[PDB]
Formats: sequence, C-alpha cells, structure tokens
Amino acid sequence: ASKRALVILAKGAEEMETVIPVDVMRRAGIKVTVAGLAGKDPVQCSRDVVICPDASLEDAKKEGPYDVVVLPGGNLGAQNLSESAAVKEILKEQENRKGLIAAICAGPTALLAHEIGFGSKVTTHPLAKDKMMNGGHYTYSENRVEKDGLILTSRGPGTSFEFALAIVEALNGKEVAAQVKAPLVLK
Amino acid sequence: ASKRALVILAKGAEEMETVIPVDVMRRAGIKVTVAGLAGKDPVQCSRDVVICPDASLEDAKKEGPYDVVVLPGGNLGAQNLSESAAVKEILKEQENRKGLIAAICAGPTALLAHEIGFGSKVTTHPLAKDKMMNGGHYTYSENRVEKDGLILTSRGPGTSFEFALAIVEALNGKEVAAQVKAPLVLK
Repeated sequence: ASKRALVILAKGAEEMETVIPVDVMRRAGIKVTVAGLAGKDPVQCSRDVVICPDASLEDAKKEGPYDVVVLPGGNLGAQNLSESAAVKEILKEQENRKGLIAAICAGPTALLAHEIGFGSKVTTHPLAKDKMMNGGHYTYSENRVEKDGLILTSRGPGTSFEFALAIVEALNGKEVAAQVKAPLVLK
Repeated sequence: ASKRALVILAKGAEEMETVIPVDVMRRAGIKVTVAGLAGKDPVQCSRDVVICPDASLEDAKKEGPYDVVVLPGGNLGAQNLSESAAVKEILKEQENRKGLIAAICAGPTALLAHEIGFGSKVTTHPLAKDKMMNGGHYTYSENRVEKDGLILTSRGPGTSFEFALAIVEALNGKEVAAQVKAPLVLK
C-alpha cells in the first residue's frame, strides 16, 4: 500500500515550502492531504498565494495516522502552528507512535513550542536559529537537510526540493527518490 | 514605480512553476497578478494543488500592460494556454510592445502555438523539445535558463528559482536579484 503524508497549512505559511513538498511527494506516489489549520477555507500564504486545502485539520486527523507530518515554514505560519493545541496533539501522537516528523525553515520552531524531539540535531532557516535554540534543547546543524532519526528538518525555500526528496527517500526508498528527481531538472 | 508581472494560471499547470515565480517576484517588489485563464474560480494544478487566482484573465488584461507575461509549464496547463485566443492576444500585444515574455518547462510550446518569438534561442523541458522544435522555428538550447532578448525560457521545476531570479534581474537588475536570492538558501 501507499504511504500517507499530512501537510499542515496555516495562514502565513511559505507557499513554496508547502507546494514543493506536496507536489514532489505526489510524484512519488505518496497520498498527501493538505490540511487547513483553521478549517476548509482557503489559506493566504506569506507571499499572498491562496491555496485551498483538501480538508480541515480536524477531519484529516480522523483519517490518520500518517507516515509523515510536514510543517512548512514562513514565520507567521510557524507561529500559528506553534500556537495550535490541535497541532500539539497531532505531533505528540506522531512522536509517540514513532512516526516521521518533517519541518522546514521556521517550521521547526513549532517542534520547540510543542516540546517535540528534544535532544535531536536540527537545522532551521539561519534567521530562526536563535528562536529554535532557546534553552539548548536541540543541537544545531548547518546541513541543508538534517535527519536525526524521526526528526527531519531543512532550511529555506532553496532547500525545499532536497527536503521533499529526503522525505520521499525515508518513506519510499532511494530508488523512488532518484526516479522522481530526474524529471525535475535539478542541478 | 514598481514593475508589474502577469502570471497566467490554467488547469493542469505545474504548481511549483507557478508559485516559485510568483513568490520570488513578490520578494523582489514586483506587483504580480495571478490571472485565471478560465475565470476567477480556483484552479486545479497538475499535482492537485488548488490555487485561487487574484483575478480573471479578462480583468487582468484591462489592468495591463505588464513588464513581463509569465507562462508556467505542466503539459495540460501549456495545452490550455496554447488553445486560448485570449492568451494569443495578450502574447501578441506583449511582443508588439517589446515587453518580456517568460515561459518554463512545457510553457514555451504555447509560444509556438501562438507564433511568438520565432527565430529565438529557447529551452524547454527535455520531454517538450520535439513539440517546441516542430518546424524548426526556434533554435534549441540546453541551458537551464535561456534568454534571447525579450524571450526568456527555462526547463523544469528544478530550474524555477533560476528562472524567477532571471526575471527579477531583467526587471529590477542584478543587485535586487542578489538581495532576494540570499535569504532563499539556494546552493
């Protein structure tokens, strides 16, 4: 059977960091649900692209669990993820079941907010490092994609293909990732 | 004053090739209009991301002209662009006024359909080469971004940042492109 991904989409999310993972994961045959934090309504992203989610988060949760939960970046999107009790519960449950969590750019600061994955090596956008590192609960990395077991993190719009392909490799393996990669015309 | 971009969004468009240019151009201070070929209604992209356009193409045209017209790829999106009389007129008018036209992946095959830019050096996605080259009306390039005067083309999802930054440099210059590029965490 196919692996399943939950992408949590909040107002102010970085739209490139939402669309690149969704599209690449669907190219890999993953069943992706784009879930709106606030409901089924369209979501205004950081650079004003408006995306209609597949489902509300409430309904998407009912259809879980998922092989990966993905948190896009964008500072305001990450703050909205960080402030959500619903996101807290989903991430706790995913951690408890030993499932992958993937977060990019400011997204990993929602892991801090929800006390997820402490003791892991993580990366973030350079401008989000100090927020992520408050309290020293993680060890910082400058790798473009960092994976410490079930916590997978990355840095920015320009690392989104690498991030998405790392998710594909973790779920579907290296050969599928390589097959998906070639038609993208990456350098 | 600010430069202005028209991005024409049709059903089946490659969503990464739509969002990356829109987002990067807005980071550059360009005023971008995402215009729906079919109307104001949401657009189902190639990998099922649903984007709500800013305006219908009909209304966007009334608010022109634009410093660049941008055509995303995706084979079915490009075919819909190729079949549209409205797109024909916009591209003819932009060519007539000596304004930039930018197209990525299968997008440049809409230039062929509408007889735009013949005698230019162009690139496309590798799988779109034969379609683009039917009749020998263009000279082919394997450069990741090709710019022959006012016809700017590129190859795939993985060249979309390079494509978008080439648009930014053409409209706003090299320094703005470099400033926009650094916070993206490109390699």
